[PDB]
Amino acid sequence: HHHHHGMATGKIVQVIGAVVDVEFPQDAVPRVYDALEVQNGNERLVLEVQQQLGGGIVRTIAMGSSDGLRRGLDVKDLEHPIEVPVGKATLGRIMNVLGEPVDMKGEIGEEERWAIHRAAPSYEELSNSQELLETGIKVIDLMAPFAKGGKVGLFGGAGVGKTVNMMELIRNIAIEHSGYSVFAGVGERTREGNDFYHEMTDSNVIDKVSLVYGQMNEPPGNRLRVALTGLTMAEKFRDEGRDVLLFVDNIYRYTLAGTEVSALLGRMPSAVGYQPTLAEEMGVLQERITSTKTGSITSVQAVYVPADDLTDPSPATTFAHLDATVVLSRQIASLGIYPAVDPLDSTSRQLDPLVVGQEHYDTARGVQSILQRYQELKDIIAILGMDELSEEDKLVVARARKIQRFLSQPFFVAEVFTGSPGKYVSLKDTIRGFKGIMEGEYDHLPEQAFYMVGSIEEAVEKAKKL
Amino acid sequence: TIVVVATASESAALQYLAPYAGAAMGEYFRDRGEDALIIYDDLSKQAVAYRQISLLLRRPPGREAFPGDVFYLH
Amino acid sequence: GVVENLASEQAARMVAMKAATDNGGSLIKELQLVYNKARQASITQELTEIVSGAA
Repeated sequence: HHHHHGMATGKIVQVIGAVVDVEFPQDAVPRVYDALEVQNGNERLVLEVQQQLGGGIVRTIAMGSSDGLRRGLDVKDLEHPIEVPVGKATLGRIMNVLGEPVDMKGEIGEEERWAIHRAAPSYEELSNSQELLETGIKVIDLMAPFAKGGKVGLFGGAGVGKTVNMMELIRNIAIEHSGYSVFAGVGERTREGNDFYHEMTDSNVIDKVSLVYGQMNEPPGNRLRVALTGLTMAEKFRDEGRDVLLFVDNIYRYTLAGTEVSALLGRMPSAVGYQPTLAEEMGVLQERITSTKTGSITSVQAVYVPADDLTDPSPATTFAHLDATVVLSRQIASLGIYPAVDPLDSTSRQLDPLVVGQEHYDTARGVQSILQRYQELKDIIAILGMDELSEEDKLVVARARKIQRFLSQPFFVAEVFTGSPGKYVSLKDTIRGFKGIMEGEYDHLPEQAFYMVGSIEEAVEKAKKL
Repeated sequence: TIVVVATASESAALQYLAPYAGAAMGEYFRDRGEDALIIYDDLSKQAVAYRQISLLLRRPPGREAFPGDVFYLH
Repeated sequence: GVVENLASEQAARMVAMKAATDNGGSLIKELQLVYNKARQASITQELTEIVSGAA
């Protein structure tokens, strides 16, 4: 994928495997991102030269395949390195792995055509204050203070799903803050694209998100090259006035393709079955999603660890490269609640300490101490009996059950899918209601009438009107 | 009784070839109609004696840089 | 008054076995967490391949 200017180069030499050892020019080699569009077979299969060598036979690696080529395929010289087509007009259809499309026509909105290799981390003109963000929820923003343009990690199992995060985040974050939230995908299934995409017809996000997934039918270089579309396409909207927000799928494609491709090329690397390029890609790619002066660059860090491997680079890179990591177990969703994200082990460093204010410190200390001190009064005391239940068991059980079952406010995910409203929860109701009325004051709200209420604002009228 | 004395700073032919050399001095009582015994003590300090003479000549065979004396010499 | 011996012995053995079963022997299960690092030692088994398989 480069701008060819001249179409010369030369012939080839060896073509065994994926090692593109074509003898192009003598003393006129290109750059690293400047690929040579060789005419192998019928299509123009380009190969990215990872390491140039003298004579002409350079160590190049192609994405797909040559579709049956001979030993002397003609190559072509290029000028502009990594010349793909992207821009801020990609929010309308599904994207591919080379700047084209995967759904309809139009190459995922053809607009600009600049360099595909965007800048990683920078300062000077970038925002170094690192401001906080607000998603507009009582169990996401009031329990975890996320930063504006950060790579917040994710953990846990099921419960929420992609429909709750995409449907709830495609309407509340899109209207509450100016910006285009895109997505990605490397290492998915071939059938999920025929079902999950249908969700785009149930929340109206296809016109505001660029689905760039590579599935898994290709190899490592043809499916793991989705980093140029997100960084090259997300930089056009975050550096213009809006705020880009990407979303990754997993780390099996980058870890397996990077470790297998970097370790299976005849060179030694890291230990424990890892490669030496994990610190450069994880450190350079993890620090690139930062706040700037023209817009915050946010990215959903949805990396998958290797079954809690502390000796490999998944726990060190995922736990040391990201910021807050929220976990969602089956206990919060098995009882019949809205939000499946529990309040335990789901906070940042500036959300429960003394680096915020009296609202976050009093709400985090009161909710954390009330939840941790009240979680043992209903589980460990059930094996004996309820005869020794005083004011702490009734007040902690009623306040913990009513606050835990009533704090899950519904967003805009069920407003155009199920029929339940709720709009968005504010920080004043969840921060000024869960620290006073959820401990030992106004004990008039039950368990059935307090459900489906927006933070603590809608729960006040439900105790006397229902 | 006789005993082949060998120090730790001796040659590798004695410890690495103790069985091929001990038969000439111990076969006089076994192959002549009499009783004999071979007390093969300190085997780990002898079977590995052929290791240093194998890894230095760029030749790998056994585990942890060893030769082929586990299935041929035994 | 003989019911306090059987009730105190059975209640003390049940409360001591239920309370000590989650803090005593169950603490040995914490040692299994160290086994999570033992798999890393298996990676050392590949290092010998560098002197044989990988050469």
